[PDB]
Amino acid sequence: ALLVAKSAKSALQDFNHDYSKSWTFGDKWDNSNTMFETFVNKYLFPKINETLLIDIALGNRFNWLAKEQDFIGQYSEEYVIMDTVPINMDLSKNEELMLKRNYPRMATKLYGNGIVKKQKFTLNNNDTRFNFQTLADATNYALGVYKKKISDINVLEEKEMRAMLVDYSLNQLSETNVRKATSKEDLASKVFEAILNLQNNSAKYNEVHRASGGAIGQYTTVSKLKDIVILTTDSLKSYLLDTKIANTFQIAGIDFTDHVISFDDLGGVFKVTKEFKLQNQDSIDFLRAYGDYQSQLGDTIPVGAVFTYDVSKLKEFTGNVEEIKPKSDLYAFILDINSIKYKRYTKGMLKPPFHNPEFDEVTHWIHYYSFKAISPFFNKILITD
Amino acid sequence: ALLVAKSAKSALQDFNHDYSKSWTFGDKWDNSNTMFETFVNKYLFPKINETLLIDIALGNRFNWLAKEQDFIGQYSEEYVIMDTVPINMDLSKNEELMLKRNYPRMATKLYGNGIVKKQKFTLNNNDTRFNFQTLADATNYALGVYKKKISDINVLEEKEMRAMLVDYSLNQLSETNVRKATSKEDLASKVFEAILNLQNNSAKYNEVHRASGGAIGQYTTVSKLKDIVILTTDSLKSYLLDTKIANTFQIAGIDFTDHVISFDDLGGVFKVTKEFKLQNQDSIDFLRAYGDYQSQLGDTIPVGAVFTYDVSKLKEFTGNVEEIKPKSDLYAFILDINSIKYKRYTKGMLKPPFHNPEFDEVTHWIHYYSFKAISPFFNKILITD
Amino acid sequence: QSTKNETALLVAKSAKSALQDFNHDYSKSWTFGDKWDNSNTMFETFVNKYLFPKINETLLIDIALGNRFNWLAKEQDFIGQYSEEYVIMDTVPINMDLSKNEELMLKRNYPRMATKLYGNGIVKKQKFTLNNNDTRFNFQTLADATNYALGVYKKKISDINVLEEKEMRAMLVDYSLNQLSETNVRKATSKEDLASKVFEAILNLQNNSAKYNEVHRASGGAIGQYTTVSKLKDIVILTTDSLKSYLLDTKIANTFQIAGIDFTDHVISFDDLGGVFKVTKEFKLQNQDSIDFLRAYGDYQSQLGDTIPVGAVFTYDVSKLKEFTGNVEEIKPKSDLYAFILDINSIKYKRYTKGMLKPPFHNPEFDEVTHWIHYYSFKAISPFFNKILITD
Amino acid sequence: QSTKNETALLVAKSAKSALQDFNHDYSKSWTFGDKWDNSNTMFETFVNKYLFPKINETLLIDIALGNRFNWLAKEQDFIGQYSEEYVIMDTVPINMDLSKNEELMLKRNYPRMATKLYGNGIVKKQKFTLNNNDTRFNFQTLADATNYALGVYKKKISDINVLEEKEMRAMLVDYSLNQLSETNVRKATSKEDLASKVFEAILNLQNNSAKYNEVHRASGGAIGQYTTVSKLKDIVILTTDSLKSYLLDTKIANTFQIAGIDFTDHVISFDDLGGVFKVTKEFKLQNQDSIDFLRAYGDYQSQLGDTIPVGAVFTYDVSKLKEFTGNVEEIKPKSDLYAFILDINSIKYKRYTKGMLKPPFHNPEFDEVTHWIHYYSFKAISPFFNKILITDQ
Amino acid sequence: MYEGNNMRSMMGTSYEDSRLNKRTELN
Amino acid sequence: MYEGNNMRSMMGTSYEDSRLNKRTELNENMSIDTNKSEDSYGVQIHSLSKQSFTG
Amino acid sequence: MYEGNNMRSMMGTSYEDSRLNKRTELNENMSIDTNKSEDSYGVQIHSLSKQSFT
Amino acid sequence: MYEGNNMRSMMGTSYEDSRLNKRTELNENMSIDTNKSEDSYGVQIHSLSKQSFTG
Repeated sequence: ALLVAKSAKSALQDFNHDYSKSWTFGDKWDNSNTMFETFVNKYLFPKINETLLIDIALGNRFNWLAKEQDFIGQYSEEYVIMDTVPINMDLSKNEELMLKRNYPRMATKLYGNGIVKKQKFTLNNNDTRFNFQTLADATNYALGVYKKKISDINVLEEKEMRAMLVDYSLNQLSETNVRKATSKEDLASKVFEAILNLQNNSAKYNEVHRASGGAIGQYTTVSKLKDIVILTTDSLKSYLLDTKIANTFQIAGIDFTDHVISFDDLGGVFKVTKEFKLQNQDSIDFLRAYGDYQSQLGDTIPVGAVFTYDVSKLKEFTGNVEEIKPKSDLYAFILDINSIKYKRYTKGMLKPPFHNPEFDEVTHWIHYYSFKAISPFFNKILITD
Repeated sequence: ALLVAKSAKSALQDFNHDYSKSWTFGDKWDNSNTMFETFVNKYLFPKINETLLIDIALGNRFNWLAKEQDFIGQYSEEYVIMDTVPINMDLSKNEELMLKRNYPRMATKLYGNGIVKKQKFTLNNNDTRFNFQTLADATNYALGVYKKKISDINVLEEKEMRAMLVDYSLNQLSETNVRKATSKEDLASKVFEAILNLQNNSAKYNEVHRASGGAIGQYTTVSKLKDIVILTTDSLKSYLLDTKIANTFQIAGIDFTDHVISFDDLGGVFKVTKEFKLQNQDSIDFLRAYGDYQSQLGDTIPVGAVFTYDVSKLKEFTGNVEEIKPKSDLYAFILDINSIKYKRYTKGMLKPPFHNPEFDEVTHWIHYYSFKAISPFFNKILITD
Repeated sequence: QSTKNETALLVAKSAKSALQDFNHDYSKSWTFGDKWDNSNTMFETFVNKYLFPKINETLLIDIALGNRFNWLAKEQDFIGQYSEEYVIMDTVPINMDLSKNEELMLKRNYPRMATKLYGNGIVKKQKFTLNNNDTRFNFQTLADATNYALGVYKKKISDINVLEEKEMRAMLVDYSLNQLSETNVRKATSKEDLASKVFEAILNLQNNSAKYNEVHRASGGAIGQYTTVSKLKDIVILTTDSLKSYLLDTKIANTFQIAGIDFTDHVISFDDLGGVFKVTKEFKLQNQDSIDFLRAYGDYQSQLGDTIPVGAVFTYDVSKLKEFTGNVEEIKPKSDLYAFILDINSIKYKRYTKGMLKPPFHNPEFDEVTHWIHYYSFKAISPFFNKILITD
Repeated sequence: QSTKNETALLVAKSAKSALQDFNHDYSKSWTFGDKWDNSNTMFETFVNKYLFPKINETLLIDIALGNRFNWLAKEQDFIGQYSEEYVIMDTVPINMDLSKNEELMLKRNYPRMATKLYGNGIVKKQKFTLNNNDTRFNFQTLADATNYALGVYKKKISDINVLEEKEMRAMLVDYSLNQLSETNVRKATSKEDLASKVFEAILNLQNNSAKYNEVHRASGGAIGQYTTVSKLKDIVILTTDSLKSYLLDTKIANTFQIAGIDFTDHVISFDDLGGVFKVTKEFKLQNQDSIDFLRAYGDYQSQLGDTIPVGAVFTYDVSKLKEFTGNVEEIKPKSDLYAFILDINSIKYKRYTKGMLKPPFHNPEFDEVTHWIHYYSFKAISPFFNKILITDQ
Repeated sequence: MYEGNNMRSMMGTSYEDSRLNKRTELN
Repeated sequence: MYEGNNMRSMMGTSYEDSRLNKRTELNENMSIDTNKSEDSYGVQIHSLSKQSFTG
Repeated sequence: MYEGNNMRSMMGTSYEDSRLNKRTELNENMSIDTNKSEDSYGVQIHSLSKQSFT
Repeated sequence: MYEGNNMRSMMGTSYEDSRLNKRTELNENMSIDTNKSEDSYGVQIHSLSKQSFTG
């Protein structure tokens, strides 16, 4: 038959079997009915010119929030003193009222630990040399794998931060924070209106009813406009740049678009609703297409799990994943930072390699501890449909 | 069957009975099947490392109005001189017209008193030591409770100064000062016309007919525009800053937004009609979480009381509690700033503490007197629907 | 609304008082005292229910109330009475007719003219009597009584000033309505129409126009013409406050080439420029409540039976009385859409304020001091300058 | 009778008088002269019977009339019109016992404050008119005219004292007859019985007792007690002269006077208490004879048709006139055996004499200036001191 | 408290009370 | 013109126009200071300063 | 004599004969300057001057 | 040309020219310098003096 369809002469047969051919005599290369067909010479091997490695370094958009910890201990807490409005003086009460106790009450929301993340990659020495015509291309490959792992860390971390902010905006804050808009010319006067609602003494805009000792009672606070950030889509920031700023004369007071973090798409992540177990093998191949080398069949996925990639189309995960996202693209979450608790420990990050000299492939690991939480003690307004 | 469910071991049981276990043998800690689960070491007590205490001080925006009186006597009295036009001389009348009497007539209004307000708090010396791991955090706690007790005085004196202006707009200030806007666009021109009207000599625009002797005769006065304040909501000032000020060429001169005080909502303060008695303990528990330590299940509430928090949703307050709130969302209450009077008495406002050295729990008190009224002898225009 | 409270019945007894002691020739001369009880009253406190309540604070608002016309005041001498001014009317050139006879040289063509005789002004008077006996029963500090005696005096000058501006405003509006031509008036249709007819009425005052003045109401100018211009540094526009507010928030705030066409430097404005009344048909005073309403505005000298002449000026809201209806008409424009664009130096205004604070008269029978304030104010409008009215 | 005397016909010729030159707008201008004769009449000397009789001296008799209660007069500043006063009620000290609830240390105890509120006084006036052309005709020196103009003014000062003394002794009798409770009122039978009751009721004072003040008719002194003491230097008995001449005429007055107090000066007495009359029914003035009668006592302002309120005082005898009878009663003690023993601090009396010389109105048409004297006098009586009334009623 | 034109004509001096010169004659 | 006794008690100096004092007022300004809405385009409040109004 | 306080207002200073202001004087001389016909002879007429009024 | 006398007290110089004294055109301005409506734009009142016009 044809030469290129004969797998018996391939290089894989000399590296999966333990005994192979010591010598070779050549072969009978002819490209008369292949895709490698030249008009003049039918008896030459196809020559390739270039191999360009497209490599892009990717950012984070949240590197300024990253404070570096020591990774010791596991709990940390935050508490406030609740409001105590002054009451009118009564003079008909009993005279023993001064001996009665009146303690101040706390709020005390308690935070757990972060989770240690991990990724690895294998660099081979005897199979990788069969591609990569020069050694400089092989060293560029070995560097590009590492620089892709670091960009994977950054993209994963940014997407998890965005997921945390959208997941806090939904289903966690109150009814007096959600303000309804109806269009794209709306949610631009209500965002300008809701800025300098955070700058009034008001107990409506925090979430101390989700704190421990603050189920009944109020807590007043204020913001400063050097702490107010807005989280929208590119649709709203595009609207603000081409209509609200471009069609006003006195723009010299009210341009707030240096506080607007805009994202490309506000959903790519998933939360487990019901705990389950893995049974399908294409589910395993699809999970480890994205680098999940750990998981085999029969493993447990808990309830608070985040997947970061599009995984709702599996036979196991249907009815379990969530796709936390805004529903209809009209979305503006006006934070007040000092709320985003965000800590990361990356000093024992590059682990020493493992050499494995019988297969002769070096294996690297990257570990980093990251804590992502959010404080309920600051003014927050969410504007949606 | 766990350790943490057995409350007969805790620190409360040593401070619950007059005799207790005088020595310690130990407690046999393990964190298996608890919230405090750790993978490697199953027998170490969980370590916390941070204790943060978010604390924000809050302002008043009516502090320059706050005069400091002496707080003696009860009533304050305020009056003017009515107008008296020059008349023509005629030489035909009798010369005993020369010894005739033209007394100057006036118009007064009498004001009552303010209220002495009060808040207390108890700091402990033996139980509060158990909650902190260094004394600097305990002194931070004892300072943060005091700064909180000042900040909610400031928040309360902001709320019940905007409430009295809204109450004076809605239930007093008769129809001859109330101008009717139709939408949000023409209100911002009615304000501009009214600011020009308040600077002419005019017998109108004031409430001398609401005074004691101003029912007959006339009284003319002016304003300055260094004495005029406009009290609006947020949906009006934000509208001014993003639509009218933005869409005007040649604005340099006609911007009045250095005299606009805005708020989130002008209704967050409630009143009482049809006086009642506190008859439900589940509502007194709601009152306890705002600092009211005085109330019991026998107390009546009179027909002028204010609350400044959401009290109308309770089982008992319905049908008896009305909200001081503009019903129109088009509210621009143009004042003369001399018409407000707001004088404090903050001299002996830190009482000497009662120490109570059996429990070693000191107690502090804070007492301030605050008078709030509005003069009728100044120019006022209200713009609603 | 009936009250049987003992403190309320104590206050309700009008026989005990400062009033019946100061009305009669003989009165009670000692006091046994009254049991004052604050219980179940407005004056109730919780610890001590038997004292009379206290004042700590007594204010007296003072507002100064300027004039907006006293750059037109020429301080005169107040001697003589009749002033007079004149112009020389225009005579157009004629053709040289050489067919006429040669003794046409000997006939005299005298220059003809038009005068206007003015006359006197009005000596205006107001007084106030301060008491030493019963004013001191109030005013729990001597400083409060001195503040009161000064605040009355400072109020008298303030309602001299607001009176003079009411009379100047009324003079200009009453002159705009009654004494004018047919050429001078215009008819606007709305506010955006009047805001441009004002802009095209300026550029009409400063042409060589034989119209736009009222020399046909002068003494010799019934037949003939007289041409007058203005300089635009002398034009006054008298409007309401709605017109100026509309200009400043719409027309000035919604044009791009504003750099030349802004006339709001020349606009005086009023919130409501009708409040002053006149007389027709020459009534007199006969009702009691009418002069009781007149006493509240300071007019002390009117008695019953005093007659009011056919052009007197009342300056406060006066048309609701029983006598004055039909005989008293208000100086006001009928539309609140109004602009009177007149040339300044057509308003002569010569008041005289030298012998103004006359020495008092202590009246020690009643222990009181009456102070008088006298001034002579002459206000008039010359018929020899350009004027345009824009109204409905 | 009648006399055909040459001098008396010249004296009684009223057509030559100075009054003819001042009650007609045209009159005599030059004087011819008169033949004055002192023959066979009065003014007749033995030598030179043709000279006009000449005055040795003229003498303005001016008696300095004094208000007996002048040392009680405080002076205020005539500011406001309501004076009030208040005491603190008794709280008797109690025993302590070491076996109590021991949270009664927290309990309260307020003072109790009996008060009373007082009204105002009244401003009183009087005027006099002195001219410059007609009253010079009868003084023959400048010094006698200046002494006359001074003595008229000092008389206008002295009748203020007469008015205030008679007014306050009317106040103290109207009080004891119509206001005082029948707990302070002791009742006598005869004169010696009343004397013994007065001399034991002086000594009933100087005692820490709550029985003798009318604190029960203060504003807040109904329940509880208020204890008053009084020294002897502020006890004043008000009675009559016929009864002061009997109280002093006892041996107890002698032992009071010897080595002690001036008991002749603590007993204030008058002939019969009251020439002051009140008004019970609101009447009016109708008769010209009553107007002339009121003009005789300096009351110049009242005319016909003026009404008089209920409670007005008069200070002189009015009750003989045609329309005062029935409407006007007298402040006079019933059954004139009478004594009212008061503490002198109970008379709340203050004046305002600051600026009581108002500047004169000249009236240069007749050249007769006029001076006014305005003053404010507040008369009241306080319930917080010991008072006893002793009568036969 | 404010003076302005305080010492004006005779009434503004009459309230700042004047001439305690004459009193009554016993004490 | 003929002097004689011109320095006189009240009237000889009353035709000489006694004393110009207390001119009527525009120190309390109007149309330059009031009748005014030509304030600046300035960024923020607190130019108000509520005074005591005794005098 | 009778001392008192006779330094008093206008009548206290009017009985000592207040200051003599006007003298109602003959200065427009009568019967020493006027009431004469003692002009003698002369050369002729009109030394007569007609003065102006005030 | 024809000289002769060229001298009579009138009609020699009157045929030549009489001296120009008056020139009747624009010295009191109209439609070039005055007839203005291009004034400035600022703070607004009181440039309005009033003359006595006695000359």
